[PDB]
Amino acid sequence: WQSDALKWSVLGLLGLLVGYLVVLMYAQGEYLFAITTLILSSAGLYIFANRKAYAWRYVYPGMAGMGLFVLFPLVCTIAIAFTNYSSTNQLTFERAQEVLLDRSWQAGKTYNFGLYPAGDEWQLALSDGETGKNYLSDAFKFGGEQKLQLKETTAQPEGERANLRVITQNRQALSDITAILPDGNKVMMSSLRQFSGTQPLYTLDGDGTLTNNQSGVKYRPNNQIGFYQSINWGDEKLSPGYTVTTGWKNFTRVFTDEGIQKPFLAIFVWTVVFSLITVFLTVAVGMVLACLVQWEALRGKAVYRVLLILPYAVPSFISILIFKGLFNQSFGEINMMLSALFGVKPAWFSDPTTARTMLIIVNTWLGYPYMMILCMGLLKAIPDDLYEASAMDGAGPFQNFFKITLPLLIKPLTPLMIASFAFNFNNFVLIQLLTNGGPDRLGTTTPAGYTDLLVNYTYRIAFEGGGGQDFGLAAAIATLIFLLVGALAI
Amino acid sequence: ASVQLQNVTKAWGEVVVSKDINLDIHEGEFVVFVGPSGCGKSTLLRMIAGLETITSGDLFIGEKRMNDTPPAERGVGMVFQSYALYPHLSVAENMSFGLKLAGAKKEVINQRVNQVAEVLQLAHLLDRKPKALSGGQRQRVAIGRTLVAEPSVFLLDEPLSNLDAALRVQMRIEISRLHKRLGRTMIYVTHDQVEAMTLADKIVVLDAGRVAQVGKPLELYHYPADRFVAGFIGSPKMNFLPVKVTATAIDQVQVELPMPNRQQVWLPVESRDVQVGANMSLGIRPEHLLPSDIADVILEGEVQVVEQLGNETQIHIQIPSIRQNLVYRQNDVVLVEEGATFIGLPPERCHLFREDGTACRRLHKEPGVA
Amino acid sequence: ASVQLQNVTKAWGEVVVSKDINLDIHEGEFVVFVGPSGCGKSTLLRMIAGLETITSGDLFIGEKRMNDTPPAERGVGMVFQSYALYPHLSVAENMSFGLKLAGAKKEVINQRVNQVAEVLQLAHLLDRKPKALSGGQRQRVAIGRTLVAEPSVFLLDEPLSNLDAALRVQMRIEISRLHKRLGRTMIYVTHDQVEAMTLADKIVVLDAGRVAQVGKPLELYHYPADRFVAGFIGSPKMNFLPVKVTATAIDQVQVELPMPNRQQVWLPVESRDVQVGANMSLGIRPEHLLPSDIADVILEGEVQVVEQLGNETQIHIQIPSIRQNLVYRQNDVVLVEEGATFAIGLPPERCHLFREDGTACRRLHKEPGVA
Amino acid sequence: ARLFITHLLLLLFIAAIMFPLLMVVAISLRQGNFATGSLIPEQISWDHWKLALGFSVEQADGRITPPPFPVLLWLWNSVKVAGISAIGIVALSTTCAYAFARMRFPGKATLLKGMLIFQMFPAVLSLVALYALFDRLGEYIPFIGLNTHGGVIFAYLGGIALHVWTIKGYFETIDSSLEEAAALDGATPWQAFRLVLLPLSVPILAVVFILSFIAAITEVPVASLLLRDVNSYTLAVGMQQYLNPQNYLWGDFAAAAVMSALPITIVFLLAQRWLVNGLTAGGVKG
Amino acid sequence: KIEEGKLVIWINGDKGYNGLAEVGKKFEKDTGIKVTVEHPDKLEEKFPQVAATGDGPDIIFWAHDRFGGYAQSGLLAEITPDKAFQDKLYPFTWDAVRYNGKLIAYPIAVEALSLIYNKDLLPNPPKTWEEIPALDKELKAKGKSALMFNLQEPYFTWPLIAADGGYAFKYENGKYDIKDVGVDNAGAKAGLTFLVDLIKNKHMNADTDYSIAEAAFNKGETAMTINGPWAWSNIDTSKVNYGVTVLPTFKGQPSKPFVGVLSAGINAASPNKELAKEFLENYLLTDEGLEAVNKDKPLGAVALKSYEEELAKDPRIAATMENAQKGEIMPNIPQMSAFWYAVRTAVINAASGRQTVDEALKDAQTRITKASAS
Ligand SMILES: CCCCCC/C=C/CCCCCCCCCC(=O)O[C@H](COC(=O)CCCCCCCCCCCCCCC)COP(=O)(O)OC[C@@H](O)CO
Ligand SMILES: Nc1ncnc2c1ncn2[C@@H]1O[C@H](COP(=O)(O)OP(=O)(O)NP(=O)(O)O)[C@@H](O)[C@H]1O
Ligand SMILES: Nc1ncnc2c1ncn2[C@@H]1O[C@H](COP(=O)(O)OP(=O)(O)NP(=O)(O)O)[C@@H](O)[C@H]1O
Ligand SMILES: OC[C@H]1O[C@H](O[C@H]2[C@H](O)[C@@H](O)[C@@H](O)O[C@@H]2CO)[C@H](O)[C@@H](O)[C@@H]1O
Ligand SMILES: [Mg+2]
Ligand SMILES: [Mg+2]
Repeated sequence: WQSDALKWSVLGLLGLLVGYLVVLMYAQGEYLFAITTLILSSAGLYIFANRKAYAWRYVYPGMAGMGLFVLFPLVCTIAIAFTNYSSTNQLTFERAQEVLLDRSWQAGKTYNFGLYPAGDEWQLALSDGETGKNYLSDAFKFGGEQKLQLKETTAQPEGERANLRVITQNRQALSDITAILPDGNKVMMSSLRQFSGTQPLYTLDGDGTLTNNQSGVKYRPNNQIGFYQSINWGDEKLSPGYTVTTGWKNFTRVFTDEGIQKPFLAIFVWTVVFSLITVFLTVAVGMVLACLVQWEALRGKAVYRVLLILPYAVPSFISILIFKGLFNQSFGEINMMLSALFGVKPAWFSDPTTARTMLIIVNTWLGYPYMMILCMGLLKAIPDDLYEASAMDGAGPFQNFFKITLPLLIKPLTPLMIASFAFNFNNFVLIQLLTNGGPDRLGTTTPAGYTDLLVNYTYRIAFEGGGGQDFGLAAAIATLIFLLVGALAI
Repeated sequence: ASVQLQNVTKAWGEVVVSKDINLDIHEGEFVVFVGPSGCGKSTLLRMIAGLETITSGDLFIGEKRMNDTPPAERGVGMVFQSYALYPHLSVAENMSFGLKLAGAKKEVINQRVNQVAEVLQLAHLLDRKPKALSGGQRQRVAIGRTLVAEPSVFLLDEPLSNLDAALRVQMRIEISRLHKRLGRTMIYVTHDQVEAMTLADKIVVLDAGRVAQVGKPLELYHYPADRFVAGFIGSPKMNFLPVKVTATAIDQVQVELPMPNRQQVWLPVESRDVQVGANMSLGIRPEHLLPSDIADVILEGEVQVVEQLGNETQIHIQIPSIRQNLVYRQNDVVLVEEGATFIGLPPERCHLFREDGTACRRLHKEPGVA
Repeated sequence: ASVQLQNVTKAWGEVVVSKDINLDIHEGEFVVFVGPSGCGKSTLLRMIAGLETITSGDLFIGEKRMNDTPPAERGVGMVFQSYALYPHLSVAENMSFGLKLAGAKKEVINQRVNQVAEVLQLAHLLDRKPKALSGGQRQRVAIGRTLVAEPSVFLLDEPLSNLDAALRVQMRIEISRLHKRLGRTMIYVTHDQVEAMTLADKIVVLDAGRVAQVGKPLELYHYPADRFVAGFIGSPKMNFLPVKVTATAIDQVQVELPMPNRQQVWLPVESRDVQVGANMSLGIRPEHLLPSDIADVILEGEVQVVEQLGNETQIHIQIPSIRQNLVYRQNDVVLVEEGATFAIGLPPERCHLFREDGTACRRLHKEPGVA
Repeated sequence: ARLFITHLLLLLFIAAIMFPLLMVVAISLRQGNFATGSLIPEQISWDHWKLALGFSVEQADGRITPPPFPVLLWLWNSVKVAGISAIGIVALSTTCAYAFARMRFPGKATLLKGMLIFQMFPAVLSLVALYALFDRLGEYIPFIGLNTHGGVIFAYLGGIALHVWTIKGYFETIDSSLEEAAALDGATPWQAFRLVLLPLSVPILAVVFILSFIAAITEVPVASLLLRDVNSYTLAVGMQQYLNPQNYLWGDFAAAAVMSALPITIVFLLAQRWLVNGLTAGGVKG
Repeated sequence: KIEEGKLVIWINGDKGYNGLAEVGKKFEKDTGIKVTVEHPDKLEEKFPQVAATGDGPDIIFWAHDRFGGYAQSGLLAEITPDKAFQDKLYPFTWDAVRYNGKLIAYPIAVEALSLIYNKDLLPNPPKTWEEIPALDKELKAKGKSALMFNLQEPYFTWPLIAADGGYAFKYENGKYDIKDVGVDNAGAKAGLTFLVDLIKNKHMNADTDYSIAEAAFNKGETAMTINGPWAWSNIDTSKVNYGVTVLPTFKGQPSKPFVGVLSAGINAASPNKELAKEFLENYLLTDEGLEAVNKDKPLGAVALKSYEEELAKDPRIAATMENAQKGEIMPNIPQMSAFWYAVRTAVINAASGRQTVDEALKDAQTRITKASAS
């Protein structure tokens, strides 16, 4: 048996890292990461410290995983919902400021340059293409910020022209050189081939105002919309915009816009029904198949078993697109079979109800194996002597299913059916790949389809709908549809 | 329905649990199976039920071969040894489950559940789940479930085992009542010797998978066909003493007791296949041993164990030359202590068994047997 | 170790199954609990073992208060009424599980598992899982698992109930000899009368959650303290006849039998709280009734039921002016017909007497085997 | 009679559900890249399968085209990521479910509900938070940072809430007298968990393994976000290379899709030995 | 932080990335600067996320239309090639890479739909859309069809719709006007009415998608289809005697397919902008650099005049360039996302008979203009 002092040695070494890592995170600038690591580690060390928190030893590791990869992404999405974070306003203020101060304008001329060895030193040559004039500096050495007087020359430099390698190796020192032409114009390296009168488009003042060096227009940060705006405001705004807090703006945009509210009730009804029918058909098929495939009188059950789960073995992406091909109204093997047999060609994409029916069929095909696998395990919890008892009471298969099997499975299967409802409530992928939400609901100013779920219609407004990618709005709606799906699962 | 087993054999791989079983249970007959723990009683019951497969041989129920017939189609009900109650259903729902399947007559079902629940003394427990019950209450739910359904063949597997003695008596009478009213076949497994003797028309004694004997209760008590049956029917067990055959006559056998006095006694048993000088086993029941003052053949030893049962005293006596203690039953409280010198041996009540275990047929006619 | 229950009560909401029970179980004592199916015997065992909470009152084991002590730390092993065998483990693995959990040597494990398996006649079944066993074999595995563990306090809940008679006798001898060798406290629950009389130092009779009586085997048999105990200890049941009190002495009670002839008999029974004219219950055991030829008090009636048991004959007799049949035990095979007139003797000194409230008028006849 | 009708109705159901999958197979054996055509391709080609198995293909004009991607290495990466993360999910879920089913602690019912509810939140912006987390995590612990299998595995371990409920529910079907007998035998809550409860709950552990393995084999977004090196790709991530804005390499994608089904099939088959009836039989009378 | 002193490049996996890496090895040989080429999945989604924090590749290769969004986000450096360099590429490709009147990427390749035909079934391709119905008549008698292309996606049907006067957003003089949408006007109505009439006269079927159109043409069931350069290698393995030509005209006005310009953008956070400029201008955009990429996986038409003229010897490439020069530059503004869904829905509604041509486009424009205003 391991020593009692070793428990304090294991907790001591683990308590050594917490502190050596925490204070290390406090440096550079990782405060959010330092607070989370401390509260979580302390919780763990205390749980394993005292015997009274024994039950929490079984729960802690799993809750830490859920906190880090489920809750942390949950809180971020909600936090983003209070901001204008989007394609238009994607940068932080610091980064947006850095981008603008990096911008430049061409204030003067552009000159092709060459570098020529003058012993151990160098000479810079500039060529002016518009006047046919050439310029040559005195001998100089690389290193640090320096200025070079150039003299107009009709001659050639003595050294052989330096290749692209020498220019690249020495590019830092070369970019620190300010070259001055005889006319008085200033010129600096702007490429590996040229020097030019390129200058910064803006200058920072100190109080906060950026001023344009070409036009003279002054700009100030407008933290309400997340843009630098001209100046007490003008009308011109500068891209890139930056992320700023907007409060309830994203939330009220859903609760004010009548455009996006018109089809809400009709869409909500569909998504609720689509999810309920899926869960019902997938559980029903899943359970019946699981019962059959453990039935001892079924001679080939071990083969049937594997074949039945294969729709779940292949990634659903390719399968959904094949169903798209299968369900095609004119071509596709389903309606080509239905024309040869019954003499009918259902409007799988045109008619709303037939489209809704196709979606249910495909979702059942995709969904039943999940439920079948669940039921396969859950069935093993039912003791065999209960079926021995029911046989002695004269029960057959149908009586067994409804009197013993189903009543005993419904309780463990309830939370799984509820989670499946919530999953299918937000089944974005299946709708977008198969139907696009089609067919179209005529009249909808903010475009809505008949098979559109609340997830499809809404994300079309945030990510499509000609306003870039509105992450803040997308997050706020995600928060609203979470509150709705949590309210239904009551 | 009648129940016939013809050469029924059961093997779990190469462990033979039932061996060439032949039984003819007539319609409305009350048959009890008895035998040592693990001899094959439940297995037999479950082969009849269809809960277990038959390796070879044939089972008939009501003139139809049942080997391949699904258990629910056989017209049987069973009180399981381990009860097998439905845990998600109450007592009432457990008891009415068969009838709800057969044709839910709501009023008829309630009448029968209550009548059966009253007799089993479960009437105050009808809303209970099985987990909220005692062990013997659960047993009675198992009984009630079967008795409510009224199957054509009743199978009961040690159904009174966890009931107090007074309630056990009441149950015996109620099962007897039901058997005479319904006139249906009942196959009953028990370890209780009193249940076996009082309930059965017929008793089957099973020995490690074989039928050792079949007969009326008093037929097995007075005339056991072998050493095994003699030691199994009747508790405390028959005493067995090693003896040597000294002389054989027409209607009797003479045997020498092993004790230093070498007493010889004529026993009224059949002489067929009896050799002079053969080692035999003499049988005598504790109840049949006589007080020393009455008998001619006296047997003496040291008291080893005294058991005061109140109604009687059971005295374990170690006889010199006899390896096994002799057990003696005397009425009332007999104040004897260990280490004390202490019976009579009646020749007409002695059994005699050959080396192979088979009995020499008793010729003394006992009361109770036709 | 010793076990003490002080005012122990158990309730399932409103259903009370243990009412202020007081029991004193000394070190090395073999105590047997008896009582009707559903009276609270297992409940008590499960409260001792720590598998059930104690509503109020105090449980002591080895003089220590154990109410809130975890099951593992109680020094208690139990043979469960439902067996509770580990279904995924073999017989050997079941019986050796506790020693595996502890720091027991492999050799000691294999030693005692083998020896216990031999006396339980399970040695040929060591590699079997519980599902491949008969009900009685399973029961013996349950017993064996506890015997191998040898706890301070043995709890056994109806452990012989599914074993044949011959084997029941053998296990009974084994438990008894284990009790004498180890000298440990054993609490044994049984419905079998033979087991209770032969194994107990002391018997506890439970009645609907209450302790009805505590005493030595013969003490309960000869001197039951009330009508319940009288009718519970001894099977077939004591017969009960309604009588009227005609006279009293400190030393005896004169009662009138209910028959038309109204025969009167003096019983050697206490007259404390016995009034002339009161309606009492006379008790007489089937074994204690006499053949008619050697009796002063004669009871005559019609034979209703005859039960042939081989060793004995039990005759049920209906007597005029008595509702319940009288049961009579007779040695050997007695061939009596149903309907036949039958007479038996009623011996004054072996008669019990119970007041209206059910309490026994203490018997004063000295019976052998009781101090 | 019931056997005959079951076999026939099962076969037709099998035929109907297998049809879309045989079309996938057909796409993988069809020359060039075509999403539609006959069930048996009019022009069969082994090239898509040759390239996925590491063989070099000899094209029309004599040129030998080497396999562009290590498809088998991707498959091995998928098996490692899916296998280790399924083990981790079973480990975290069972221990968690044991406390929730057998132990008492404040707010037990609240946290259970919360677990289920918080996992139901739509993961629309989850990738941004995850990238920030693993970028930060990588500078301290390298083996679970960006561009590591460790990191991908670590990220899947949060999806346990449903498995906790599933295993909890199974735990509650097992008669409580077995763990009572264990506790009296001297077992700790850990020993009773490991030596009594887990061997009897083996069918639900198989289910949780199977479902976690499948989810991980088919997972695209998180693994694509975390993994950079081609040699570290899982198959689901690797096969995305066949998908372009205007056309798909359907043949190669289909071959990859069939391959990814193989470890799933093998895991499903191996799990059958744990998916058994009668585990609790003979234990408790009742 | 992007590492200084090297070049990390992102390009899609269907481009010649091994060829691009060879150009990188030449660059490295001449400069000492290592070039790493990567082809991550969803690189167009990954770039915005990594570039916002000041990370990601130095250079991104993708269709120009996404670069307008990137530039707006502040993720791309303004490129400054001189007049002499700009004249090396076709003038119209420079229009594809503008934002706020500033150049934000180098044009590499040019992508547009063309008319593809079976030489055995049709030696002489039609020059007009009006010639189709008559051409379908004579082929239907021989158990074939004339034209089968993707009718489900607006990208494939736009060439005809944009012919008479249809346009996505007006390109006035370097900048797009958001309120000026041309899907409602008489030009678009004329183009769609003709498409719907082909459907109504059973010359084409409404639920014909990409996969069906391609399969029918590769098996010789349809004389012609409308597809891009990406589809050529599939037709090669079919061994169908095929040709690629200019798209048919409608009402005297050429088809106007959308034009995709594979462009190379420089990350605004890169400390290697000058290295990236040199690699792009003087290594990749040479005859030798584009050849190395083309030899690995064909680019189709290219923006570099000198190399295109060498590639234009292949009639397929010449036709691609001709269609792109007569085509419409796919607008790089975020407003285009509303366009794609609205027009898709509109064509579906008119083709299936769910709406009239007039009303489908009327509600299409309404949805686009109200998405650009709010
Ligand atoms: C819409 C769903 C359609 C399902 C399509 C599935 C496709 C497969 C085609 C097969 C069609 C079934 C035909 C019936 C065949 C006879 C069944 C049979 O004879 O086989 C039975 C199988 O059970 C059984 O599914 C019993 C049969 C089930 C009862 C029939 C009711 C089905 C309707 C579903 C209702 C679900 C309730 C809603 C819950 C969400 C055998 O079981 P038992 O012997 O009792 O027990 C065996 C062991 O457990 C005992 O140890
Ligand atoms: N969980 C429960 N809730 C309510 N009542 C219960 C519960 N468990 C047991 N009982 C009742 O409590 C009483 C005592 O139970 P128990 O202690 O098992 O009796 P017992 O004396 O062991 N009978 P037996 O085992 O049949 O000889 C019975 O009447 C049960 O019905
Ligand atoms: N699956 C099995 N494999 C091998 N042997 C078995 C199996 N099931 C039962 N047995 C054995 O078969 C014999 C008969 O079992 P069973 O019929 O249950 O006995 P029983 O007579 O009912 N005994 P009991 O219930 O204790 O009075 C026993 O010795 C068992 O050990
Ligand atoms: O219900 C239809 C749905 O089923 C499957 O989705 C599973 C998913 O794979 C599991 O990981 C879990 O989250 O539950 C889901 C079911 O509720 C299919 O994968 C999916 O395609 C289908 O739409
Ligand atoms: Mg049995
Ligand atoms: Mg009990």
